[PDB]
Amino acid sequence: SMNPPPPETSNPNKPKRQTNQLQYLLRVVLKTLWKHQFAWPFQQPVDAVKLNLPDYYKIIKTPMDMGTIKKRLENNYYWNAQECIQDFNTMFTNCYIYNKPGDAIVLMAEALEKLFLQKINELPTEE
Amino acid sequence: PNIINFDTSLPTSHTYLGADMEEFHGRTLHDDDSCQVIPVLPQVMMILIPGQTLPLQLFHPQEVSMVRNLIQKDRTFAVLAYSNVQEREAQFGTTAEIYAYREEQDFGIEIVKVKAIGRQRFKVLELRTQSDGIQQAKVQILPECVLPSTMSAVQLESLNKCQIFPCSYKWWQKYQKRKFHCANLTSWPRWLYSLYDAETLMDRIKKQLREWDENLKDDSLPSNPIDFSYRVAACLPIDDVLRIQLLKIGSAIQRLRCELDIMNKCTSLCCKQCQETEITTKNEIFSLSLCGPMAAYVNPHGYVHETLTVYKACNLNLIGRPSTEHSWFPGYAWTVAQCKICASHIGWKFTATKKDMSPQKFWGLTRSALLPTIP
Amino acid sequence: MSYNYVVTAQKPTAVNGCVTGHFTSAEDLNLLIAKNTRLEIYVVTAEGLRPVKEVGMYGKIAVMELFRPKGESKDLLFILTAKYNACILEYKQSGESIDIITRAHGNVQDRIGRPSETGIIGIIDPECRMIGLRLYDGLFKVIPLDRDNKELKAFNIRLEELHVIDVKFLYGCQAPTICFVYQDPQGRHVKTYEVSLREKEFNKGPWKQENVEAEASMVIAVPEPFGGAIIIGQESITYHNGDKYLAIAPPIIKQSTIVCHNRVDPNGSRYLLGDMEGRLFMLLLEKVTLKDLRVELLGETSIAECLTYLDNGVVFVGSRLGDSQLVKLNVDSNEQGSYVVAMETFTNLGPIVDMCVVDLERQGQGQLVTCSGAFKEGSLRIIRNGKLHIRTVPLYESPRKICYQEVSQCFGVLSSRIEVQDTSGGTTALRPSASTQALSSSVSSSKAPHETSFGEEVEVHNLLIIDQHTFEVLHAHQFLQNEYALSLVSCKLGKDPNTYFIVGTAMVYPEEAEPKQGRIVVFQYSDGKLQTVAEKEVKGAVYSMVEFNGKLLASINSTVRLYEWTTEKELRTECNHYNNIMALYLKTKGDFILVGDLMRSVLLLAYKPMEGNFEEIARDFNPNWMSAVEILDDDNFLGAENAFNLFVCQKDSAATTDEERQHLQEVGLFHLGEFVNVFCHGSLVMQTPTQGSVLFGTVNGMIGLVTSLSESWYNLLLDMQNRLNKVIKSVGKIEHSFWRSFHTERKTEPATGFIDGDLIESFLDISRPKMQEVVANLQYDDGSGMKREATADDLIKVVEELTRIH
Ligand SMILES: [Zn+2]
Repeated sequence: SMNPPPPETSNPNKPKRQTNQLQYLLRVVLKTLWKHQFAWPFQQPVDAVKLNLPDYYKIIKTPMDMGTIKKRLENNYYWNAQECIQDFNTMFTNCYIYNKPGDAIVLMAEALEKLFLQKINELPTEE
Repeated sequence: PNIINFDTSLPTSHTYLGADMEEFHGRTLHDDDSCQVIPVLPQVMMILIPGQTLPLQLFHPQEVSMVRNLIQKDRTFAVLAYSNVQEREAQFGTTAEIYAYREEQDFGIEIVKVKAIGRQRFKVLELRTQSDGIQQAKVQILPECVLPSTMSAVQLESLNKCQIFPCSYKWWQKYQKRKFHCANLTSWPRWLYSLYDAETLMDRIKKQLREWDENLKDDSLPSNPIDFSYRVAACLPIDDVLRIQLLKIGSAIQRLRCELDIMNKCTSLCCKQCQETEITTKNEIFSLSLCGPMAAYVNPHGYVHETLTVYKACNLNLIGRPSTEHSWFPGYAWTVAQCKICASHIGWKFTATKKDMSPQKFWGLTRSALLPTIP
Repeated sequence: MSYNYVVTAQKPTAVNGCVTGHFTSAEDLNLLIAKNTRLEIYVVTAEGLRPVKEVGMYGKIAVMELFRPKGESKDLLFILTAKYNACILEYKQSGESIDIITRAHGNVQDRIGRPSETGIIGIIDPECRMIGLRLYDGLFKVIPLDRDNKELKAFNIRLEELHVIDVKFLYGCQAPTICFVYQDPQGRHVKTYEVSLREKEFNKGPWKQENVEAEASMVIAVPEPFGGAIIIGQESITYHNGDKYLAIAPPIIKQSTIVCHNRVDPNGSRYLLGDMEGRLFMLLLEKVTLKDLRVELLGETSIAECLTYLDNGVVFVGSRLGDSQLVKLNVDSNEQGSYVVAMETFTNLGPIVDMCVVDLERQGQGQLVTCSGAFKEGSLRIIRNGKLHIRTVPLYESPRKICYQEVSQCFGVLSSRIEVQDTSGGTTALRPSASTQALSSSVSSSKAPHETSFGEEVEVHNLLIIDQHTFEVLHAHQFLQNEYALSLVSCKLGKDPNTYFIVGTAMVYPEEAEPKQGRIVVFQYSDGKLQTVAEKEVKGAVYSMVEFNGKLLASINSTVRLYEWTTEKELRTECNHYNNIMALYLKTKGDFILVGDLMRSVLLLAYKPMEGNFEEIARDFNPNWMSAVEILDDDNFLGAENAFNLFVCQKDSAATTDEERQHLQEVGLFHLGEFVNVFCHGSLVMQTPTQGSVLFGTVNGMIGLVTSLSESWYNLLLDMQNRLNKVIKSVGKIEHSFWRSFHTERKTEPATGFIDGDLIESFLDISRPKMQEVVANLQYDDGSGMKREATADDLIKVVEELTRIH
């Protein structure tokens, strides 16, 4: 029952900038994936205490959720869009790995990842 | 208590299921005692009652393929009433005819939202799991055993001209003394056959239902005794075992009798897991949907909960902030409700968004978590 | 797997319809009487009547009308049965061998249609052009009366007026015209139609619709030269004939609703009317067109089910609730102010609601004491075989229950009389009954918003202790206000050697649908006075009580409770049993207890003396209205149900599976034709192929006996019935298997596990050639194990042994 503290969202030493890619990801991709009706399990970090999953964090070594991504985008933690895309794919990969294929949460993650990949090809070049 | 200005048609519309669906006006009704082979949905663990509107949200490719198959044929699927659902043990059930469907694109995966209605009770004869995984069921339809007037056998040939009738309890005493007169020819009196008459029990249940639903009995309640009994059973907050025992009843007279007996006895609703924590009372039950105070609803997860709307609810803790996302009652926000002792999920406290609305706050409890109790 | 034998010990005595005409001959005057499943023909003489023929049919006579089409010498008889078997019959007499030949027959039952609330309504056109049948709502069936219609083909016509109350064919019209009273949301109306045979439809009538009385019940077709139709309700007797519109409102008929009528003068100048309470009025029509209507109270007859005017001024009154009457109508009132004088009384044992078997005179010669009749026609009937001697004790109040007490040499009878609200404050009796003329009479002690009304009826229940020898109302104890007596037992309980009358009651109130309060009261009778010994309150109605091994088994709504008799003379609860149904029927046998609901819900429990409570053995649920239950034996339980039917259920003690040990197999079904009421153990013959004897009473006065047979005897009797159905002609040619088939409108099955005794006992009536034909190639006497051939004398001896059980 570790339930490790959620990933850090703000870093005062880290520089703050609002590139075109990051503000697009925050104002388009994250808003769309947040107002979706399959997004509630990823709005919050996996509370392994409630769900009684003592093996989630022992298998998932790099946890991630869309709420952490939101709090990182709002604090300008990201320097480039590669970090945000890596975090999104890390969340999707953790959800795929821990569960068995064909489960409900797996299909919801597949839906969200398909929408994310069809919304990420619309990536405008930096200003 | 308070007054209401919500306009209740929206609960029945299930506006949370996207936009306007593709409505079907046809009706497929099979004959009595006719054994049909019907597919069974996998993720439906509900004891459906005829007439009860059932919403569904399915996204499994297996589920969507079966739905596309059924839309092309007769739009009828079986809903098993499981005695022990941990092993899919079914003996009774109720058919459900689809009347609205909507597949949604610009969406991650292929998903279909459906509104169906219960049709015909049935007994389960054979449950066969295909190589696909989806299961079929060979199934005998159960007939509606409506019995004739209990005095038509005794009836005097000369009194046949007095069997048509052109301060309510005076009228009911007149009705009793005029209809069941020939009871003096039997070993039992008139007030005993009044307990087994259809209209007397219907009026008693109407008196009991005027407490909850403020809609007049002129149009909202059905006229047929069988339809009336089914409409009453659709909104009876009882556990699964008693709902099974109620669906077993074929004769509508015994259905109405057991319904009024339950309404007389069960006064308090406690938590099912606690068994010793009063959640609410029958007096606080008020109707917010046209279907009644308790109606079935579906969430984005895909689960179907039988929500009963009450004015007050005791012994409950509140979890989470209010949220209007996929709210079953438009204009209100829900908040998770746990039991005060076992923390089991009991329902949701629905609070109004606009301040002009009424009621400003009510409760919607799921039927699966409640248990009726007599003091 | 039932093996049962039912036999009729008393043919039905109730009269459910009668007519007059010229059936046997044109010069004769014939009176035809219907007794449910019996038809009686008489020739009217100046003496009174003369019995010429009595026949039995395979159907309950619902419609019975006489008519003569243009071309016949004498009248023909149309008859419809409860199973919708229609037949037109003719009389034939050659010397002494009389035969009722079938002129036409047919099954007119449609494939679809809900039976109407007014029942079967069969009428005939004056010019004999068609026969009209009202069976289903919104469907009028027509049978054209032509010389070729031998299968009785009928066609349906649609009605816009769904709820039809009554209908009659009008007199004096070119086209066959019907006049009927119907109801719509606007009120009750009368309307006429013209039935077309070319178009098979309806045309507008000779006069448009009228808005009549809200309680317009009866319609009378007036013959020429008057014409038109009379509409009679509770408060107005109007008349319509084209433009002729006459209306009266005589207050003399406001005291009771008129039910039946009959035509006196063939031209339609005088009519007899009978109300519910039995009053007989005269309706006079005064004279090209009608002048005025007048109602004059002739007198007081029995509660008339039907009326008919013979001749000489003699009238016959058929009554189901009481004895049938032959009366005389004088032209001058007597001393009491009546025009009616009784001439003769015909016995009518219906309705039988309870009875008991006693060894009265001879020890062994059993006699049956039955509570018969209702209202002023109520009575006690003492029946013993000599064909059957019957003693009548009229009580002038409705009886309900009855039992016998041997040590006190008396009978306990539950009765109820009707009283009206007093003008000041109380109740007043309409007539002095047995409860208001007893040698001693007391009331009970003790343990009501919106009280009384303006002149409404109320029931008052009494327990009457009556001597077995003199039949004088010894004691008439009255119960409490707003109380209904249900059960009655006479027994000894505990170590107390005193025999007690135990009565169960129920507090019935206008606001309470189901009674939540009741009493169990224990009386003792001695020295010509009744003292209330014990009283115990319960939370419901005490529908029935039973003596159970020195204890008292009572039913209180949905509860079965056992009471012990303490030394302090108080009822002490031992063990309860809570069920899913309200225990209406209670029966016992040793340690088995049988519980029955109104909707055929059967339960069988067993008492556990070492454990001290009740344990569920078996049960069965098949929704159908019931009436009476009886325990045949350990594994056989008999009952009656809707549509005049009997059934027998079996259990399986050993059996195989615990899930199926708790089920009752429907091993026997049968269609009786009489609504059964109360079964009871006993036998009327001096004290074998049979084992057991249970008598049963019915509504139309019929009394029967049920007994148990073996396997070989059951198979032999089934073969005998199958053989006798072929050679015996049926009145109207109705199939015997179609008559004895369990006929409910929800399901129709053949009869199994039951041997009809009336068919087996008619074996001796036919001639010897038919005997040698029926016994031909039998050899189903599998009693020895192999085949035993049969002869005629063997079967004659066997049948005469089967006639020596009743
Ligand atoms: Zn709880």
